[PDB]
Amino acid sequence: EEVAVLVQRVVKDITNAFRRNPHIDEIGLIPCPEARYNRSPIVLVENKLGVESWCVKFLLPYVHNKLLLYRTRKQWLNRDELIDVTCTLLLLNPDFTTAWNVRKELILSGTLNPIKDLHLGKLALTKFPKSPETWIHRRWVLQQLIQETTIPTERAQRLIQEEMEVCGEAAGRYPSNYNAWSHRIWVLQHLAKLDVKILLDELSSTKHWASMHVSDHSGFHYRQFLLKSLISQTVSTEEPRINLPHLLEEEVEFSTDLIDSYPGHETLWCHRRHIFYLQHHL
Amino acid sequence: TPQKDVIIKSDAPDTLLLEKHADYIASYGSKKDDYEYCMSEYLRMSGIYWGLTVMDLMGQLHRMNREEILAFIKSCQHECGGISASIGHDPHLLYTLSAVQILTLYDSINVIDVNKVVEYVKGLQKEDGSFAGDIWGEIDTRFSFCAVATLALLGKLDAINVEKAIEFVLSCMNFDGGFGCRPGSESHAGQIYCCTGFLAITSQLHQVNSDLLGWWLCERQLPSGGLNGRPEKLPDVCYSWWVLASLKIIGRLHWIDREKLRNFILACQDEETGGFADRPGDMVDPFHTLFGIAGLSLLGEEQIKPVNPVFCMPEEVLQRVNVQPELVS
Amino acid sequence: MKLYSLSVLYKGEAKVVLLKAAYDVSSFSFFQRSSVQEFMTFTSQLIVERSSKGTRASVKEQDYLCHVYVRNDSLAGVVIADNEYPSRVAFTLLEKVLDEFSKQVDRIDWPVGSPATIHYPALDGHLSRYQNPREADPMTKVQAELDETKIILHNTMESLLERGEKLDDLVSKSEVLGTQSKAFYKTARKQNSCC
Ligand SMILES: *C/C=C(\C)CC/C=C(\C)CC/C=C(\C)CCC=C(C)C
Ligand SMILES: *C/C=C(\C)CC/C=C(\C)CCC=C(C)C
Repeated sequence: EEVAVLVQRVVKDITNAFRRNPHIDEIGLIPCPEARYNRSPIVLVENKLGVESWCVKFLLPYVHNKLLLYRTRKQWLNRDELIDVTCTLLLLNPDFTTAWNVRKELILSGTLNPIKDLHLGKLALTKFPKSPETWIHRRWVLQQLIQETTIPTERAQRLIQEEMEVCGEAAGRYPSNYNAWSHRIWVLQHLAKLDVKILLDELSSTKHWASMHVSDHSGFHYRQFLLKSLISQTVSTEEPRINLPHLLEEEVEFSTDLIDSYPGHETLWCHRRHIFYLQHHL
Repeated sequence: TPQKDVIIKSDAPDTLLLEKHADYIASYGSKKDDYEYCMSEYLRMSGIYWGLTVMDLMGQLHRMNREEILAFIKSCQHECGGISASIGHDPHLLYTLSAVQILTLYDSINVIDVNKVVEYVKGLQKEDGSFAGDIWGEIDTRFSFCAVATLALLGKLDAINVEKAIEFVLSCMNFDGGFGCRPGSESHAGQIYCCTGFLAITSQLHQVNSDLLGWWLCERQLPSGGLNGRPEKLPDVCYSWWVLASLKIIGRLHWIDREKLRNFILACQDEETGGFADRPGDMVDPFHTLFGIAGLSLLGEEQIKPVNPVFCMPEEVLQRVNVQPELVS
Repeated sequence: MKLYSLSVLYKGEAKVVLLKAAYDVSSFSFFQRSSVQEFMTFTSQLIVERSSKGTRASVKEQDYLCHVYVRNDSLAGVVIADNEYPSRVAFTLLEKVLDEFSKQVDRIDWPVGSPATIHYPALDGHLSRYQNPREADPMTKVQAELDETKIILHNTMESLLERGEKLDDLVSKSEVLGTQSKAFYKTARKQNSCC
């Protein structure tokens, strides 16, 4: 029908939307029953990218089927075309593993720049902040940025801090976002190598976040992880030794100060309960 | 403020609608919706498995097109031996397990190159005994389970480094007794199912503190009767499988509150359409429909076939293949 | 710990009147903020339409918690928060506003009030301050005679409606909700995650 050209126009509208505006915060769905005359469903307001709902029922299966044809070698696509379709495909359904795998091959072949995928996933995590495959792909991309060939490099800390931001924002959009906090932990293990400095900075900054999300056991587990990792590293940067029993008593105080303020939340109960385990085993 | 939990209404279902559930799964996908198909095709193979198993548990597997599915599965096998979620998609250990599970239900594992499947799974194990989802190296305890679950149904458990595989899973056990996706992860009822299922297959349940872990699992039950996966999470019917199956494996199922949980599961039915939602009054789907039925079967629902807590399949099916792991007495 | 809505109404004999409201739809997705704000307006009015004079109640929904205070002089005040936010601090905020509301606005402007006619710019000031209860004023005079624990609780907002009263017929019929907001409720596309 006319859908063949109405949709193929959109995949360029989205691609051109990124060239026009590099600083796009989030993507979103705009409630729209039917198409507006000669108006693209791709609406760019401020730093926000909107997609009118009427086109989604047409846009997705077009791009979806196009990638599968490429994967099965039923239809050839330019590497520029391949990037464009996978991009619009993953903004609609980031759980589509194969599309991510295709981009992996592009990155590994040298066609695609790894940073472009980080920013892509970052946008996808605004509409789908809990999408498992997105976090999975992120780990592969990050792992490729270390295999390029002690405190990690300056560029590494730039990436790590970037991971702390997206894991935090994704934790704010969905309550008890397991996959988000699990990724944040994974970063500190492989990207930061349990750096004593970063562990402390993470412990300090997230203390306020925990007070504003008391029912988020995933966030409080991150607290437990930070503390548990500090014990492993300590067996200036030598002060956490005397501070180790002090941080644990500060944490149990901070938790008690929340249970007395906000009773009922079993997370706070479970958190303190877990902190007790740390103090008893030293 | 009250605890975060659902409130079961009086007009909510309290009777097992076994027939309407069979009709729901049977008429699923009948509507020509291209959008919904594409959206969920990335896990379609697992979707088939959920659909067929819940029908077999109700003894209505015959209502499903055996031949059409068996063709689909044979098309989803690749050169590397792995099975993808659907035709065209990339192979993955998840849908490799789902495919084998389906072929086992239909007693036709020969439709697929069994030897290649074993090779694919074996080539996913790392040096530390962990398992990856595919060739891209994503590590998860789910994959450790999917590996041995696939091989056990093929009678090829000794193909992989069993001793080293067990070594890794035990390194994912947290102090609370639970398991995560990776070492140092937050305990998750779903991840616990995989690990307890793993250790059941590899015969290492003696490495599990049944009292401690069973305690953690029983803490998932809320005043409504429903179960969740983690502390302060809304009750979910799918977790009435992940939690119960773990309990049955470690031998602590009797600790749970039978009737209250049963009334929760039944309350998540749809009197009009059929199938189970995650909570009473929500949209239903084949996923929650299976684990709702499977949960009731574990609780002792006599209208439903006894389900194996490890492989999530009818016991009679796993009796034929001589694969029934010894559980904790 | 979040505050979504904070409005002051007047329960008349014929209809319920919106006088002044404050919103904070920043936590929501951008292109849905317009619709969400309208629902919180539609909700707050519907609560008062089912609330008797001189009673306190807390209507609970999934991941959302509404707190209503309808005084004896039919001056209603509704605050909408999440499940984390304590009800005691919610009713405390409702009381300190309704008292300072009669101080600045006369009682004769209540039955014919309007968001453009009523002069009360102290709502956004309080809504943003009472976000974190550990930063709010410690009014012990209010909380002393506040809670008799007679706060009626509701599992859903269906408990307020009649026996055969469908909520869907209250959404698509409302003149408060926009045409895209009515669709937003029907085309809610019920949540999917954990599949
Ligand atoms: C909300 C629940 C989710 C997202 C899934 C929780 C379950 C998990 C994490 C375990 C996954 C288990 C797998 C993939 C094994 C295959 C499943 C069965 C054999 C039932
Ligand atoms: C979690 C998402 C679900 C359950 C939707 C996808 C379901 C399928 C795919 C199952 C369809 C196949 C049959 C009913 C045989």
